[PDB]
Amino acid sequence: SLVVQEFQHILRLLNTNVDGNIKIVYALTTIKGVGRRYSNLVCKKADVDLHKRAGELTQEELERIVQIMQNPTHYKIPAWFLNHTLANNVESKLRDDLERLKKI
Amino acid sequence: GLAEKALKALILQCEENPSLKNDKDIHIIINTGKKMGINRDNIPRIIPLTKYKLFKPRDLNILLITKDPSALYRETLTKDEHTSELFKEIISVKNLRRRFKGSKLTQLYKDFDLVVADYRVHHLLPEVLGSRFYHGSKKLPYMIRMSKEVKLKRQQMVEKCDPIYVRAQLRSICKNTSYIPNNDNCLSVRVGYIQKHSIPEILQNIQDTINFLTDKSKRPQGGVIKGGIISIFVKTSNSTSLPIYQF
Amino acid sequence: AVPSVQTFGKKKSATAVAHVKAGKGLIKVNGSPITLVEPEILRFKVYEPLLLVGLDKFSNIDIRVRVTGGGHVSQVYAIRQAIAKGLVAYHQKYVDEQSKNELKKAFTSYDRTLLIADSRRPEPK
Amino acid sequence: LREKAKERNPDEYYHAMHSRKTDAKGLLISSRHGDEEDESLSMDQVKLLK
Amino acid sequence: LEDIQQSILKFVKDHRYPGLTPGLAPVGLSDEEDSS
Amino acid sequence: HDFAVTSSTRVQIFSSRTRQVIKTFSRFKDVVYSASFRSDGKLLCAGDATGLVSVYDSYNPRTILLSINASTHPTHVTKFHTQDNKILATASDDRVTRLWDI
Amino acid sequence: VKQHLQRETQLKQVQQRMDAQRELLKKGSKKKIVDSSGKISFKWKKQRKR
Amino acid sequence: DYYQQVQRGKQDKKISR
Amino acid sequence: LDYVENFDSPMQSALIASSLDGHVKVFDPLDNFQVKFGWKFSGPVLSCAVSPSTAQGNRHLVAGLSSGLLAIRTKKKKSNNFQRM
RNA sequence: UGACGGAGCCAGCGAGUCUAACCUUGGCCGAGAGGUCUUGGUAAAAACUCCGUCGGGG
Repeated sequence: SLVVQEFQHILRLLNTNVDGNIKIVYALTTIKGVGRRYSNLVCKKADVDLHKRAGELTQEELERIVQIMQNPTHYKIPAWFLNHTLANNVESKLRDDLERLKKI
Repeated sequence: GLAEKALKALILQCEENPSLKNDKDIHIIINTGKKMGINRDNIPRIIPLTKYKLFKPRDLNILLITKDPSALYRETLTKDEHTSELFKEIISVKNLRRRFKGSKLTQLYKDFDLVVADYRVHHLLPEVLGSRFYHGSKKLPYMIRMSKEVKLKRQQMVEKCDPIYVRAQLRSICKNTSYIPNNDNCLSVRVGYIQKHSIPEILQNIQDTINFLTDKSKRPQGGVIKGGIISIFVKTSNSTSLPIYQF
Repeated sequence: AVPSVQTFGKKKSATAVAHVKAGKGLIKVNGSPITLVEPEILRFKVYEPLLLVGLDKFSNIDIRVRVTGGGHVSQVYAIRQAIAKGLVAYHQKYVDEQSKNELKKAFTSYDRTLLIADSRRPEPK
Repeated sequence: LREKAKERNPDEYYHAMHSRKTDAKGLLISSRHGDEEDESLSMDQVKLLK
Repeated sequence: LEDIQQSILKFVKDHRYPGLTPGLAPVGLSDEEDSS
Repeated sequence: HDFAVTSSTRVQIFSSRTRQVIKTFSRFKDVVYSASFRSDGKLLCAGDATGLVSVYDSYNPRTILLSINASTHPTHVTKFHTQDNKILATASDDRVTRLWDI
Repeated sequence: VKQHLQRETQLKQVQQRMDAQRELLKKGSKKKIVDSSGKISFKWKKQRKR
Repeated sequence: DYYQQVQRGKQDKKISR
Repeated sequence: LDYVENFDSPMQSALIASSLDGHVKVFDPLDNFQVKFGWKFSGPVLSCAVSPSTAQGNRHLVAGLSSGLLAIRTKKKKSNNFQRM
């Protein structure tokens, strides 16, 4: 009467926290500001299911992604996948001009 | 013999000078004797580089500008996966006109590093992509055959696309460089890059360029220079010229 | 010749010309069948001069329309006015006057602006 | 021309209205070959020409 | 005078876009197959 | 011709004549436990472990049409009444089952 | 001589096309048959011209 | 030490003209 | 467990029961529940269902398996002148 | 009280041989005026319906 099987909370990667219940692309873009399709690429690089939760997906595929992200220029990944004292002068010029006129 | 001397000197002073620190190529001035009789267009004819590859298609931002319905080309070049990582953006010209007017255009200019258009749309393009693209030889949009099919006269040409061929063409474009003809006698090709390769690379590049331009065959592209070649000045954009080979 | 009758419909700045000639029973609008008049919510605004008077009266004539001007909703109202005036005018011409009367009673009891122009001419109060 | 269009009188009848035609877009269609019979041919003339 | 005397007894050109043969991409075998 | 099959946090509608996926319901917080179409075929009801059920229009994955909060304990079983068409009989893990009227 | 020859074959073909049309004009009960290749042809009904 | 040399070349050529 | 009645079969009724061993075994209440047939899907099994009695198409049998596996087994199902002559 | 793609779909006024920028890096020719080419930087129908996608700000 037992069923067999194969989790964590908010996780930490690359000295940053990564979500727990949003999907993998949004996780990797929360990793700082990189592109959604770039994360889609990296997920294909993992050969990971795209629409798995962030509470799944164990530490060995996590570190594989860590390797890939810390080495973008090494697995043939392009960089686009990666990424009034003058106003003092003009007010002085103004006052001097208007001195001159209102004097004349 | 003098070329390397002039080259190293300009290299040194272009990391030194403030205004010269901000630009990243080298231009070559071939001054023919007689003018090339070819009236100028912006169909940038391409020259090959045997020894060295200039840029990397896995480094450059690419815009691709195609024919109307765009269904076929978009799905195929996205789902082939030998080009899925290749193009930053795919746009048909109806979308381009309907989406980009004003100075969002200039936003696209500064954003995208190289623009490539379908061969039968290039002539229509200069309106929509605007005027500030057609400055010099920096971001002149190139043109590529896409379906690899000839329209025999009075025949409905099939509409098709093969991603292998398109990535072959783009690898050619990104690996070598391109000139553009003049009604006058002096032209300047784009060669080199600051940090990406060095003096022997650029010297062999120069030799291959002048050899191709002076090749008496390859008549639309090789056999082009008419008269005696006078000189070649090496310079970046904001520089002063450096003289080479005055005989 | 052909038995053929032309009518006109009109809302804010649209126009719609219907030619009705005796034929086999097709209905087209700018060179496409009526079942693709576009805004797709108001398709039944266009179908109601058909389904108020039954399909057979259109089984025996070939109604063919062209519109222009205006926007979505205006072209819808011009099409249906032109069709309704087209069907009742052909019936007066090339069949009986009684069936002209029964048609026009149907369209008028349901909605008189199938037949007369809904001109909101201004008012200075 | 704009003043004439303003006093058009939309009841005028001239007799050559039976020969001359128009568009759907309003302005009138004039033939390039001249006369009321100078539009198109017949089968006996076309056979002899062939 | 044998070919033409046999008669009496017996680079993608286009029509309408001639920016092409000036502007084509002269691809190569290395340019095709070098899997980057 | 179609059948629902649950997963972890994902209710899928597979097809029958093409035996492939059709549609994906994936707006659930924790893992989702029972999925069942109605009598007439219109609605799908799905109860998950947070303790809320959602009934929403099958073949229309974007209208979370009526979310009924059952007990705070998980609701393992959420079924629609067959004989009637509008009483959702749900269960729970709270040892108490309920007949809601939708 | 060769250029004369090509002129002659081309005029021959133009006369082939023109002659087929002239006889489509004449009479009879034709039938318009369509080949595989795209080429059309006509085939007359089996009847005696009177 | 070549850049300023050719600068002086250009300058002096044109002022000589 | 699942029960399905009046589908085009020599069995008028069938009851298919599923038992966490690969074993999905199919029984019938007109021959007093004697075992009729059985598949052995690999892992333990959590659910089974056959497509209903009004399928009118290719019927299916799906079983869903405790390691995250579906196994699906599907049973499929000139001239107008000339004529008037 | 929505983003993001694609895809469909509809106006009414405008029609004087007149309609339109600024800097720049250098080459060539000319005795000069300037002419020709080259290079970089800054200024200038929509709604609507349809299909998929998403679910505080420097």
